Amino acid sequence: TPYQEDIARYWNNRPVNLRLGDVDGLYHHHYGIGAVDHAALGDPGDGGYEARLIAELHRLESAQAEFLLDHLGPVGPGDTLVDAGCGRGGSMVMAHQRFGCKVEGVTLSAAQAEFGNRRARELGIDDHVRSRVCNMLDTPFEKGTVAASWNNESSMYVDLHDVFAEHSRFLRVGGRYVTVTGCWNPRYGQPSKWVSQINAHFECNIHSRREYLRAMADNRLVPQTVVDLTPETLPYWELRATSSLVTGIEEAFIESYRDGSFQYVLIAADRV
Amino acid sequence: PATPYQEDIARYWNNEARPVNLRLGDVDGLYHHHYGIGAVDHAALGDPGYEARLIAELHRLESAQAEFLLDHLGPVGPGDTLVDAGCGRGGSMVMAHQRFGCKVEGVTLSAAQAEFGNRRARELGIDDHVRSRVCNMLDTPFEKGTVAASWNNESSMYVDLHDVFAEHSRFLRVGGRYVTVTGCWNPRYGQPSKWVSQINAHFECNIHSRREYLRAMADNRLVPQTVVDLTPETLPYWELRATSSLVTGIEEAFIESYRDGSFQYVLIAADRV
Amino acid sequence: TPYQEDIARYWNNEARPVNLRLGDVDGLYHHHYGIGAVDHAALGDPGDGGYEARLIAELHRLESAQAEFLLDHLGPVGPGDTLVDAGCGRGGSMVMAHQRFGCKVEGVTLSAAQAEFGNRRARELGIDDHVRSRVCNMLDTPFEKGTVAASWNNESSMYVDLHDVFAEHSRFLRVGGRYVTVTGCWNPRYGQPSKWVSQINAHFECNIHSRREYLRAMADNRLVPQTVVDLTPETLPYWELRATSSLVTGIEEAFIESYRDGSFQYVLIAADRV
Amino acid sequence: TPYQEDIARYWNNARPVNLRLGDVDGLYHHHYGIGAVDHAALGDPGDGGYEARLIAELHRLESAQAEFLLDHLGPVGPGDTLVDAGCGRGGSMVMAHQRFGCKVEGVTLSAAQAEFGNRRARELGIDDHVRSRVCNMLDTPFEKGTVAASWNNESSMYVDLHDVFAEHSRFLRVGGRYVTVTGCWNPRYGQPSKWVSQINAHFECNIHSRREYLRAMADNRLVPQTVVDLTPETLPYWELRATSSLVTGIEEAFIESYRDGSFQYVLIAADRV
Amino acid sequence: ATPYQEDIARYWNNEARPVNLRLGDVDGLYHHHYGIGAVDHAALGDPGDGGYEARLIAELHRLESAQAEFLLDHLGPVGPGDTLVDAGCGRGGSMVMAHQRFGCKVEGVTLSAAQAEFGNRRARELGIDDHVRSRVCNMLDTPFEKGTVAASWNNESSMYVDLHDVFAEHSRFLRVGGRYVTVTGCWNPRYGQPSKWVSQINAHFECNIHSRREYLRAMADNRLVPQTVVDLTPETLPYWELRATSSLVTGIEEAFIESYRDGSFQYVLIAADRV
Amino acid sequence: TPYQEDIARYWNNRPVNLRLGDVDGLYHHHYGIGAVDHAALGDGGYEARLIAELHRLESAQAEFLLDHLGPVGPGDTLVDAGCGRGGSMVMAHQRFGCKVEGVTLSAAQAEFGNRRARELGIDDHVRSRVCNMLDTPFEKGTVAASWNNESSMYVDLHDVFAEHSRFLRVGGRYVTVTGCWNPRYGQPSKWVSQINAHFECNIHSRREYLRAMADNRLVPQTVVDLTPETLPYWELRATSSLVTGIEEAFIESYRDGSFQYVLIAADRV
Ligand SMILES: Nc1ncnc2c1ncn2[C@@H]1O[C@H](C[C@@H](N)CC[C@H](N)C(=O)O)[C@@H](O)[C@H]1O
Ligand SMILES: Nc1ncnc2c1ncn2[C@@H]1O[C@H](C[C@@H](N)CC[C@H](N)C(=O)O)[C@@H](O)[C@H]1O
Ligand SMILES: Nc1ncnc2c1ncn2[C@@H]1O[C@H](C[C@@H](N)CC[C@H](N)C(=O)O)[C@@H](O)[C@H]1O
Ligand SMILES: Nc1ncnc2c1ncn2[C@@H]1O[C@H](C[C@@H](N)CC[C@H](N)C(=O)O)[C@@H](O)[C@H]1O
Ligand SMILES: Nc1ncnc2c1ncn2[C@@H]1O[C@H](C[C@@H](N)CC[C@H](N)C(=O)O)[C@@H](O)[C@H]1O
Ligand SMILES: Nc1ncnc2c1ncn2[C@@H]1O[C@H](C[C@@H](N)CC[C@H](N)C(=O)O)[C@@H](O)[C@H]1O
Ligand SMILES: CC(C)=CCC/C(C)=C/COP(=O)(O)OP(=O)(O)O
Ligand SMILES: CC(C)=CCC/C(C)=C/COP(=O)(O)OP(=O)(O)O
Ligand SMILES: CC(C)=CCC/C(C)=C/COP(=O)(O)OP(=O)(O)O
Ligand SMILES: CC(C)=CCC/C(C)=C/COP(=O)(O)OP(=O)(O)O
Ligand SMILES: CC(C)=CCC/C(C)=C/COP(=O)(O)OP(=O)(O)O
Ligand SMILES: CC(C)=CCC/C(C)=C\COP(=O)(O)OP(=O)(O)O
Ligand SMILES: [Mg+2]
Ligand SMILES: [Mg+2]
Ligand SMILES: [Mg+2]
Ligand SMILES: [Mg+2]
Ligand SMILES: [Mg+2]
Ligand SMILES: [Mg+2]
Repeated sequence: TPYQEDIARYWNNRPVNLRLGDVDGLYHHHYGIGAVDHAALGDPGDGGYEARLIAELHRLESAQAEFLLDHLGPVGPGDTLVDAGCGRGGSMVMAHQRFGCKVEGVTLSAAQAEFGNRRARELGIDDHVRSRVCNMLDTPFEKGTVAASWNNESSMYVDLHDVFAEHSRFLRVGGRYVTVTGCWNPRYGQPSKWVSQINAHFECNIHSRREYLRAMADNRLVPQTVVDLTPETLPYWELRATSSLVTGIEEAFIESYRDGSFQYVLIAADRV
Repeated sequence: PATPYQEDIARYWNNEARPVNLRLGDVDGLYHHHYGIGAVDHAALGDPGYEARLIAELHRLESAQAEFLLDHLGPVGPGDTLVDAGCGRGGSMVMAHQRFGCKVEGVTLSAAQAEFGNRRARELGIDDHVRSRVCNMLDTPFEKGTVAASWNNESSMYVDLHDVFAEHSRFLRVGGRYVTVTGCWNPRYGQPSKWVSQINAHFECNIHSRREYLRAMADNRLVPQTVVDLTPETLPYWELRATSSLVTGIEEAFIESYRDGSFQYVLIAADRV
Repeated sequence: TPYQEDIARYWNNEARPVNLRLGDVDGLYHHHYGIGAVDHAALGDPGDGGYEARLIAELHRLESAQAEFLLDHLGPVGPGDTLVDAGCGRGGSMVMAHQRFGCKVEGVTLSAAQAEFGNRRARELGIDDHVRSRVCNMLDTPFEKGTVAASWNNESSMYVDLHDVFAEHSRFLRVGGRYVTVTGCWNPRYGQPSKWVSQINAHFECNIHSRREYLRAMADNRLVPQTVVDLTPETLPYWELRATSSLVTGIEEAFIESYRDGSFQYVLIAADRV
Repeated sequence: TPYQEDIARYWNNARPVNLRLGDVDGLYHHHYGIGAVDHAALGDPGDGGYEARLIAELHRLESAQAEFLLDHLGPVGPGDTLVDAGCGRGGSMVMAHQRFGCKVEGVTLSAAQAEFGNRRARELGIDDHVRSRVCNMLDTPFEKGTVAASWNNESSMYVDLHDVFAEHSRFLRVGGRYVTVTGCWNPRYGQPSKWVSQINAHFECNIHSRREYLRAMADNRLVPQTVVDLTPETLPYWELRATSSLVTGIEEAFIESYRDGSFQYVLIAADRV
Repeated sequence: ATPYQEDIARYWNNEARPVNLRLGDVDGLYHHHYGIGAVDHAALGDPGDGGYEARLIAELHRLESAQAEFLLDHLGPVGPGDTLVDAGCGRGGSMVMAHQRFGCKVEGVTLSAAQAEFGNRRARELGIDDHVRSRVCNMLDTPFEKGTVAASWNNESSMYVDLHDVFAEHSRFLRVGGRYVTVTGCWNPRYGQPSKWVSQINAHFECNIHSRREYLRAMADNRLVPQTVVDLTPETLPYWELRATSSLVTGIEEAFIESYRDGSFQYVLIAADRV
Repeated sequence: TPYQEDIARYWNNRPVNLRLGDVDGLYHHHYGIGAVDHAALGDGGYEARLIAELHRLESAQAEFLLDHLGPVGPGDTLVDAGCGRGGSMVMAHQRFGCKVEGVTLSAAQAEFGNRRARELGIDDHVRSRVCNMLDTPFEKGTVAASWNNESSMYVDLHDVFAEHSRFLRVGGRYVTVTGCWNPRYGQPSKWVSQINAHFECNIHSRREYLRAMADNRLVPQTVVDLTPETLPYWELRATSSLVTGIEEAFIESYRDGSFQYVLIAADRV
């Protein structure tokens, strides 16, 4: 909990995030994947370059969010979805618009919760999409009532075994769990300074790919897909590294992705 | 002669050389005892109006997946050593060497397949790099952490997952890479469907669930880097083979099980942590 | 579930004479096999018209014999105790159990047909208020924690995951309670499942486990075996006799042969809920 | 080891209730018996040679269980090797050899018992097949999977179950057979009753629960083939011994604990998978 | 429910040993453990006095209340709103001290209906019966709700149950971040196996002593991370040697003293956090 | 291994360390415990006296560690996982007169250790060598006692304890002084993460230490929190000029209890 408060007294308090959500209305708090489109990007000497760069970055960010939903498997309007650490509800809205089902979000930031519902009412879907302040480790959802859940870059803030144990609980048998995250590669040995820098920067705790796989195995979660998206997210960062929205953590990511001490992966497992 | 089962599973491959695996291995010289992946080039194939071209197409797909497997062995130099658990006739071994120019140690229960492999190995003039030998993949002679990469290309249904991965984990160097292409019944389905059981009775093997594969690896310091379902890629191969005359009579079991999702063809590449 | 949905359809139909014509002479319809020597006396000679009629009786006797043998390992059980039958079939064992202990006997099966058949026959005996079968997955039963005095799996554990099934029994089973199971498992001493075993799996569309899995699964679920006996020699007679009858289903060989070379074995395990 | 040290003390030190029985067959056993008592040929207290007949009866029952144990070692030829963890004076070892004519390696902590065993072994002219040696059953010199069958006849209460079974599992050949006759407190009872604790304090040992035995075996690739409770078979032995004059003063603890079911005498025969 | 406990309950439903009651009278606090800390021989003047034995009982009781106090020192911060649990509370000696020191709720649990009533009886006298309460119940299956207990402990009562099951329970009703403490005697795994001395103690109290190894592993398997692990053998030795010369002797003094000497048995204290 | 190269580099490549080693002759790469000799310290050559005080505290904890190695004769062998420059190794030998095998990833530290070892004329008893503490050459159960003095944050707990448990004799003694984030706090606080990024290491939770030992036949005999004892050391070092810039992270984390300095001595069961 003492750490939980650290996270709450954090997210309840950037440009590189809001200005992008300002274009679509979809506010994301994760990273992008995909080939940069230097077509619509234009050159650095145009009256509205930075404006086009923000659009490109946001596109990539919405791109991975969409990519995540592709692994939630078949899901009808009667099913319920859970978003552990939903942020401002960006992914939640997309999910609903795409499946027209119930989407329950959960976050530690009362600010993010309200922001999500606020934006939810505007779209007139507040009765299907709802964010609430709650710890993803102890959620109110009943056993096996959720068709699919996921963690889009929010698993570095909690204990893997405990979090997957929860998902496994409220997740229906045969249900689908997905997660996009950054984990230090066990093949490298131990967390490199780069990774530690990212932890100190976001005040989180990155896990190894080994922990992710073992944690899932110990919680009746059998991976159906395990793909390394590092090559897909590299473009996003290198582009963001040249912008002015830079937060100062770009190097840590780019470098760690380069030497392979850190990796961006996606895992979709079944609730067996 | 480890166990009574491995006596039958050994006598099997020692006394069984079907046309569907030889006639194909003939076109190249590389003999394969597994299945293929990828789309079918019907253009260059033509219609049944041919059989010689069909064998080439089937063989292409089979060599295609073998190549696909090697793509997941990661970087490997001429100084590294590779192990092939249940190498069969050495098809994959030859390709591996030609592609990396390193040592390739194969291991099989069939003395026939072993000799066949080395025989063909001498012809290519690589017998001093590529070598097959009669031995149980569960108790191999390779020393601890001396192997750069190993794999199981459709041969893990003949042994206990924990024991086999435990062995690989042993002789495999820290940071090494392990890969495996296999067919496992989907735990999402519940239990092995009749189709799967039919395949077991046909090949006298024991197919595992995707759950066992993942847990077994986790219990043996094997962290999966890639886990892809190749069912959609292998379907074409079977449907085509189903129309040929090389048919062995197990085509239906595969096609059907792949269809209803009770059985799946997957590829897993994990690191030796 | 997709798999279980398959076993439901399988049994909803069935109607094998080798199974009904035997439970007719008693009302105790069993869907398992039998142990014990053969009473060739009451058997007689094949050159008789009522021979087949006597063969069915003999086979049924052996089948009811093992069912009785199973109950012998449930330990002391009074009229106030509750018993569970994972995969009860038509209720053959359930009726015997009640008649023998006069207690509650809750059965559970995937076949709605078998369920109704069981209750139907249950009302005839006038015990429907003590013996009841219901359509439900033995892996997720409605019985409350530690309220069951004893439960068992009479040839039905090949249709589910051992850890999950024993975990359930361990749940609703009272501390100190007794669990029993009669099943066929491939002997790990042999190495791997022989073709014979695989043939049996494909035939019944099931999934036989190794004796190793049974023991480990129980150990991981607070189930300590009190008795572990190999009944292969006791069930052999049953099969060899059935192999000569006309009720033959075509899987007789697989069993006989696998039992012979020791790749497959018929065992009974009775463990305590620690 | 400090424990083993003083467990060796005990053993380097001759109960009449032990030697006097073994002096009738040359079969020096150090355990208890099973089987119903033959009152007829036993005798009536109203006679002189009664006690002499009682010793014979008790010894018979003790050799009876030893024989019963060997019945669970499965097939074993003259070429096979057997191990006796905590062999005592070699009683069971001699019987084993005479019955299978194979190598029988014994191991004990008591140098006295070792020499006694070999001494008696030379007399029978089998010292080149049957041999006892001072060594800890937890760290034996036998090579991996070279033993056809091993066992613990009332000697597992002196060591850690996981470690001891781990050892047996090591030197035991795959498919080999392990057997053990012992007394363990029934987990069904809850915890060790005073009776059991009294037995521990008496023999300076550490009785385990039936739960530990089963779990320990499962964790060491030992799958039980047979698990039978011999309490009813050993009761007669004790009740008879309770009336004799060889009484050591621990008879009650056993009889009572067997009665209330807090303690049980069981036999377990498992395969080395 | 269960043969064994069925006994333990019967066992304690008799008790009445003077080496317990005469020592609990001097103060009003009725303990059922042993003491720690050096002995004040000076306070035990002219052995040839009608008051020596009276002073010896006071000294022994002091040492016994001393360790009880020492245990509470490891319960960490605890306010009047928190709830504490005493697995195998005995007559409530430690419970009363705990409350007087923290003024919070103290739930005790024992198998002896006699000890339970005695505890509440004495609890009403102090006028704290609405905060301190003992009840007949198995510490392995307690009625307390999940994570509602701020701190719990086992003061020499863990030898009567299965470590994994008991710690699993504590871990259940114990709040996340909560504190668990336990003072007990366990045979040192460094010695090998339970020496006769230990077995004698088991047969004497009809219990089942565990190894320090089981304690540590059992806790690790139940989300209980030890913050402190101290061997109090040297601190409890004085208590026994003194008690060995008294007339309250129960006949188990030697087993303890000797086992503590050769190191086959040890008196330890463990304070872990509920992670 | 790739990570090992990083750490190797780190060490092959400070004054606050060697300066203090100049006085006694012992070179420690850890920290100190115990109260400060506030009086006899100062308020001209103040800095010279401050270095002596800091070094005293550092040698103090090193000594404190050896106190938990239990009885050890001249015939016994000791292992120092991540020995650094051999400071603790020398003290150990001078105190027990036995064999002291050290192991480090830095060839520089290894040679420095042996160099200094020859000067004291004990090179035939005390020896440092370049090797990974996870895969040491020592034979099974031949070591009487081993330890990790602030070096366990550079390796996997299960693997490292598994090794110690291997070469360590049954009944042997293992000790370790380290900093671990308190699981009671929840997760690693920024302070801890800052320390990781600073030393390029990976701090573990007290939970991992205890579980890892339990899984490797290592039963803790003593578990004491030395945070209050090491606080003085840091606050004093925070005012000196040897400051490396990581002082705050430590002091603060120790304060809010998100990070703790503990000592664990377990037996090889
Ligand atoms: N323990 C926790 N319980 C619930 N939510 C948390 C917890 N820790 C962090 N979070 C939230 O997880 C989210 C992580 C963010 N990167 C947002 C992820 C979100 N999927 C998005 O795409 O925006 C933030 O809202 C954090 O506040
Ligand atoms: N237990 C075993 N140990 C070693 N080899 C085995 C074992 N079981 C089966 N095999 C061999 O593994 C191979 C399985 C075949 N499907 C061939 C696979 C081979 N990788 C190929 O693609 O040609 C055959 O050579 C089997 O004889
Ligand atoms: N998952 C399941 N849940 C409930 N019942 C099942 C399940 N799987 C199989 N069964 C039933 O288990 C029974 C197995 C049969 N051999 C009957 C066993 C029964 N004890 C008897 O001897 O009559 C059948 O009724 C199956 O339908
Ligand atoms: N750690 C040990 N290693 C080897 N033997 C032991 C050990 N501890 C006890 N023993 C022996 O275990 C034996 C137990 C006796 N009851 C003899 C058993 C023997 N199987 C018999 O049938 O007589 C004694 O000879 C002990 O010396
Ligand atoms: N299974 C059990 N469940 C609950 N309490 C038990 C159980 N077994 C023993 N006890 C209690 O353990 C207690 C141990 C006694 N030494 C009292 C300890 C108590 N902390 C005291 O200081 O008095 C006894 O009061 C027993 O009643
Ligand atoms: N894999 C490794 N094998 C051996 N040593 C290592 C390894 N990783 C890190 N280290 C050592 O970790 C040590 C950390 C130092 N603080 C040790 C100081 C030492 N305990 C002393 O007080 O002198 C460095 O000296 C490294 O040499
Ligand atoms: C997909 C699965 C589960 C494969 C198991 C391994 C196996 C029996 C290979 C045989 O291939 P083959 O090429 O030697 O024989 P076939 O003639 O059938 O191609
Ligand atoms: C140990 C093994 C292999 C058990 C098989 C369990 C099973 C499916 C029994 C059905 O018997 P049944 O009596 O209903 O059908 P049949 O009489 O035709 O065999
Ligand atoms: C748990 C069990 C059965 C322990 C028995 C230990 C034992 C055999 C002790 C002495 O040998 P002995 O039994 O030959 O001597 P005695 O018959 O005089 O007790
Ligand atoms: C240290 C160990 C193993 C204790 C277990 C036995 C126990 C609960 C003693 C305390 O009770 P008590 O104080 O009433 O007993 P006694 O009358 O001997 O003081
Ligand atoms: C969690 C903790 C405390 C880990 C220890 C990290 C470490 C190597 C400290 C000593 O460094 P050093 O002595 O080489 O340099 P410094 O002068 O900073 O102590
Ligand atoms: C993948 C990892 C380790 C994430 C940890 C940080 C986090 C939860 C979000 C970062 O994106 P953001 O949009 O919320 O913040 P920013 O884009 O400003 O970095
Ligand atoms: Mg962003
Ligand atoms: Mg082929
Ligand atoms: Mg039938
Ligand atoms: Mg005797
Ligand atoms: Mg007392
Ligand atoms: Mg320093």
